[PDB]
Amino acid sequence: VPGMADETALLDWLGTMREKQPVWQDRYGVWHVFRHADVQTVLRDTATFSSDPTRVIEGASPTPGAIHEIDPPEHRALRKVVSSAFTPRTISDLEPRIRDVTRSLLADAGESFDLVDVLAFPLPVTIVAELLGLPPMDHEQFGDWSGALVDIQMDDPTDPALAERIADVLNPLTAYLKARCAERRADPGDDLISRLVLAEVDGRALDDEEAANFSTALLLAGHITTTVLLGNIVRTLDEHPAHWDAAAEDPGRIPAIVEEVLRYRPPFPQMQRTTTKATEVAGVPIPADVMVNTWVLSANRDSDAHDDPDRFDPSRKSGGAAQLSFGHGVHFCLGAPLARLENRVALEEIIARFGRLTVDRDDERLRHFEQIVLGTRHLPVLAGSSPRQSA
Ligand SMILES: CC[C@H]1OC(=O)[C@H](C)[C@@H](O[C@H]2C[C@@](C)(OC)[C@@H](O)[C@H](C)O2)[C@H](C)[C@@H](O[C@@H]2O[C@H](C)C[C@H](N(C)C)[C@H]2O)[C@](C)(O)C[C@@H](C)C(=O)[C@H](C)[C@@H](O)[C@H]1C
Ligand code: HEM
Repeated sequence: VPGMADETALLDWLGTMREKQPVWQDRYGVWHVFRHADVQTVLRDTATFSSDPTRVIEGASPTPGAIHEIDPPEHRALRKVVSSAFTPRTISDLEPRIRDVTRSLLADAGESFDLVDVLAFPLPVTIVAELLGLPPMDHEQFGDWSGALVDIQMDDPTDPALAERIADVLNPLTAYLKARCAERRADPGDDLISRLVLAEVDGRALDDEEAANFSTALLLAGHITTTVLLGNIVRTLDEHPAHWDAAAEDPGRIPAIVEEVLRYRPPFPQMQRTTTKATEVAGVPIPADVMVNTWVLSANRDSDAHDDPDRFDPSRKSGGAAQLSFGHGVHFCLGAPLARLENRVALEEIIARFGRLTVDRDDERLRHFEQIVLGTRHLPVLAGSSPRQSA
């Protein structure tokens, strides 16, 4: 399998798999699914395709409060704890603050800067920290913890030792959040941690383990992908720069750009399930108790789903609930309205200040993530025209 960092090679490979081997078993006994229709089938059928990886990891037991790894009927009660925090009306109230953070961060940039260090990292981490009621002094901790997680040594995703390694890398974060949970129990505010520690799920409060693990999932979910998307947006516009001008003339076009970048370059290009029973996808027999890898990236480029799938085209009618890059079915991204707002406001503010940004391809800081996510660790950019220029 080509690594994430060589996008062209990876896309080439996925394309031949869609044609020649749409359901593929790898050397670890992991089963890969490449076509859009088949990815939807898998994601919709939660009884057959569990979100709990521990089923196939010997020695590992389910992680209490890990919403992303919990199946119906328990899933719905846990999601109901936080879903009201994430409604479009409630999220829309965050626009002024998102814009204030973005504008201030960009105002001090200069005309040559790393988009990630300046804005794509600090914006989403501030917004999710503020959602969870955590302090600014803790942002650097979160970036260190997400970075280590993203670069964890990893090959066979069913290895018991990988599960232990993840646990160890996230131990400091979960411990920190456990302390913050105990703190909010005593002195609640109206942040997300307060809501989760005071909630009653199926007749009782979440225990300390559950609440910390749920907090951990919310924190990680809330920044890594948003950071990656913003980078992917600027990098994709740089490859199709006629769109900078069009968005400057009509900023109403920015949400369509955001949707099309999501399709074209999903931050999270693959997700795993486990089979609860013997099943078949596209007539290919898959046994019980194995791990399944759904390639969102391959689904998004499938010509049966999207005409001329390798063309970047904001005029595509796709988006909303049909945005596969936010998942599909019961686990569909709780943060979607928020991700969409942060990225809309970021691009508006970039265009307002600079008109356009050019990616500096000769700057050595430009490096792709090698695994797990689809994007760049840093994106050195050059300003088109900035308020700093003078006679
Ligand atoms: C809450 C929803 C979000 O969920 C999370 O953020 C979870 C808390 C992470 O779970 C962690 C921690 C733990 C203890 O869970 C209880 C563990 O049992 C699982 C397996 O790993 C998440 C799944 C991570 O992904 C996984 O990493 C692993 C290191 C490798 C996995 N694969 C490639 C094999 C990969 O699939 C990661 C990095 O955070 C993905 C991020 C960046 C992402 O793009 C998606 C969109 C993410 O935001 C949502 C999915
Ligand atoms: C552009 C950025 C984002 C992308 C691409 C993205 C993507 C995804 C995807 C693909 C899933 C489903 C994973 C699966 O089915 O296993 C998911 C779930 C989730 N996301 Fe997002 N996300 C983004 C931003 C956010 C933000 C800002 C938040 C706010 C905290 C958030 C919170 C969550 C939560 C809590 C879940 C779990 C939902 C559940 O399991 O019921 N995400 N996300």
